[PDB]
Amino acid sequence: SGFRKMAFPSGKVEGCMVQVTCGTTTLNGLWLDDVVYCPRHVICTSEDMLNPNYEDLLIRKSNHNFLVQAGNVQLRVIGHSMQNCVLKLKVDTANPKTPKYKFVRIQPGQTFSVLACYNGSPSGVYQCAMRPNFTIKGSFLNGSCGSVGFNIDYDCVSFCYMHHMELPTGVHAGTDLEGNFYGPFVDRQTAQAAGTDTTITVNVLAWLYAAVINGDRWFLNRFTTTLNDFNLVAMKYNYEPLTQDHVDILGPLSAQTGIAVLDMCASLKELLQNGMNGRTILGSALLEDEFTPFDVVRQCSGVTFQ
Amino acid sequence: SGFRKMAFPSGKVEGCMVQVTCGTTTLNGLWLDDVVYCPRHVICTSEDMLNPNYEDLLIRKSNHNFLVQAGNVQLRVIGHSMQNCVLKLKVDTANPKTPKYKFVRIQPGQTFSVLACYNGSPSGVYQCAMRPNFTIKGSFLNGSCGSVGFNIDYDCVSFCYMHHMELPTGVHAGTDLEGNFYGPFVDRQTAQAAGTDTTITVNVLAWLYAAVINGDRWFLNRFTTTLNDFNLVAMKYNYEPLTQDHVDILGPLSAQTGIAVLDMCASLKELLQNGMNGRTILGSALLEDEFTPFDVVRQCSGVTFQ
Ligand SMILES: *[C@@H](CC(=O)OC)C(=O)N(c1ccccc1)c1cncc(Cl)c1
Ligand SMILES: *[C@@H](CC(=O)OC)C(=O)N(c1ccccc1)c1cncc(Cl)c1
Repeated sequence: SGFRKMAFPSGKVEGCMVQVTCGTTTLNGLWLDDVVYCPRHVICTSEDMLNPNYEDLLIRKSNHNFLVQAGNVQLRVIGHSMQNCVLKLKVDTANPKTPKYKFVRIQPGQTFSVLACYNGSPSGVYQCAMRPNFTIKGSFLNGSCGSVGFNIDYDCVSFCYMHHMELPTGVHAGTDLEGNFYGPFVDRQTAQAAGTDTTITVNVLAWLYAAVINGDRWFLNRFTTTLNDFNLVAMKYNYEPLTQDHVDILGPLSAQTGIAVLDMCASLKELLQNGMNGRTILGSALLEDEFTPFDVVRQCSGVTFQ
Repeated sequence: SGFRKMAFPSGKVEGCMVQVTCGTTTLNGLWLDDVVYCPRHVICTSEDMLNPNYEDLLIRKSNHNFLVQAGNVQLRVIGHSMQNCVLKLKVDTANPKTPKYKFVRIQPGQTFSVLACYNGSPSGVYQCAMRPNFTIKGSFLNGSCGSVGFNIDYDCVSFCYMHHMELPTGVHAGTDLEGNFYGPFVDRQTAQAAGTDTTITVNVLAWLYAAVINGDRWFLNRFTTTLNDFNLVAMKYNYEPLTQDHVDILGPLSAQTGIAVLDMCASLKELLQNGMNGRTILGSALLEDEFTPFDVVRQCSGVTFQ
């Protein structure tokens, strides 16, 4: 038993992290087969990141302007190209540690692991959710650009995020691995800001089920509610709507605990209207929304990856 | 910016996890050079784990009773011995992925990463603290026995924990890698229970400094307090005493934020006596005590590992 914010083992991704240097700019790259992927703003200087023309900036570069370090070993760049907001540096060596991988774009509400990296060297690993407003509440310092987020399915790494920037509220914005930003952000220095967020309702319900699985039951009650009547309450507390597909996705957790989904909604309703009155749920005094139904089943049932 | 419960990259440890089978019992082992380390209760059956004589049980085994699987490759056991509560299985192959490592025993209050494992296959990674009562609040299911906890210092893995059992309150107990239990627990089925816990005061102060570094300042005040007067308050809320060495360890964080340690203690005092009155600190509605001063400096400053 127990319940923790648990990331995927990071080793398959550690073997892909490299350091990319263009001029005085150093950040992280992702080395898969003979390609290194990195934020295109590596080609920008201080005054460039103001209002840059990336096509103009890139035509002025040569392969030799890109130094790629795989540990203490230098990779010769033999081609370069721009794909949306990412650079693709073709190198002469395929990475012998390339795992089986995919590039997948995730949905707000889904979770992933982040291997935070500096100078191509992994620093730490932690679990993140894509917020409804397409930001992530990460932990990133200067030089973390190019760190990636991912999920693992058996032996296959699904890369979903590459870190680009921090927004003024301290939250983080980035792209998928095709270079397409999550949300309405750009790789220039503007006054861009996050924009309003909501709480991921289906995830809170999953975490309440995780709590019941782990023996926290004080918040349960005999009442039920309808989906419409619950969604009226969710609106008022800035929770996003619950759909029938959410109810269906919560089916297995419902059947394992014997608590109907709509009964759990009644419990959530009471918690929103009354607070928790000095008690905790799974060691939190807040309603936690960064565990998906899958995360709960994975952790409370025990699936590994190889 | 941002602040997350962040584990060490796990790859150096992933390469050491193996599966150990004795009879019908399967658990995880740690393969370093030509030795596999695992809980000695692998040699016990259902009726054995009641009141076992491990020396009697082990003399009845042969090398061939131990099947060790390193992935889809079987390791031939060529010797076995007991060291306290762990088994040492000598195998004919040294692990080519052996990192530079040490066996270190940690103190209550210190943190480490856990690579949760099942059938020798890593499942997830997360950060844990050693509680003052020598338990850990982990996330472990049946079959996680033998999963290890560790820290990484540059390129060196300091192994500090091997998981053995879950206690009746859902918390976890285990040994260091010499087989010596943390706390007053035994690898038999008794009515053993955790015993009373306290909050790690110096860690809460470190996390308050992390919050200030990250722009949460609402809990700051102009008052100060003395070390004696603070420790009177800590006693009353089940916090453990703060010492002058704790104050010294908090020195760098004090100087970076310009908030005297004893001023932060005044803030903590106010938070204990008043609660947080609907506000949060670093996304928590509770005072968080599982970040050390080192964890805060590492994350808010950016040290990597290679
Ligand atoms: C990367 C900055 C870079 O490539 O130069 C070393 C970086 O990590 N940045 C960043 C992005 C945009 C503009 C300046 C700096 C970053 C990312 N996350 C958080 C923070 Cl504080 C900075
Ligand atoms: C390991 C049990 C084992 O070796 O048999 C497969 C295990 O993970 N155990 C455990 C320990 C002691 C007695 C029974 C089972 C365990 C550890 N942590 C949590 C839980 Cl729920 C069980």
